[PDB]
Amino acid sequence: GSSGSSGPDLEKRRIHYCDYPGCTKVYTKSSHLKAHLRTHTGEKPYKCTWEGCDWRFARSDELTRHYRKHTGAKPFQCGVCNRSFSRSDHLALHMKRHQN
Ligand SMILES: [Zn+2]
Ligand SMILES: [Zn+2]
Ligand SMILES: [Zn+2]
Repeated sequence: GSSGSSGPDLEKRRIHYCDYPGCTKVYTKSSHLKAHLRTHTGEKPYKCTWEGCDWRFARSDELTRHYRKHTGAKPFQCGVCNRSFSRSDHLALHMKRHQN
């Protein structure tokens, strides 16, 4: 068992469903789908070294810009301490510290 041999296949025109979790994209083509999957398969070495943030990017520039959001404005800011937070729940629960 050393030799080998492979080959494609064909069948009626059916609806193909992306074998990816969450994804809701479909296509009635085997060629178009493969091209789409390319998006799911890749690599994201660049990681946001921010507190709380656990996202990642592929392009260096992409990240840089994203980071700006942290080094700028925040969708969550306290009143008393006037601090900034990434998550909402944290802010709500945080208040406790202020009050009794
Ligand atoms: Zn997909
Ligand atoms: Zn981030
Ligand atoms: Zn506060």
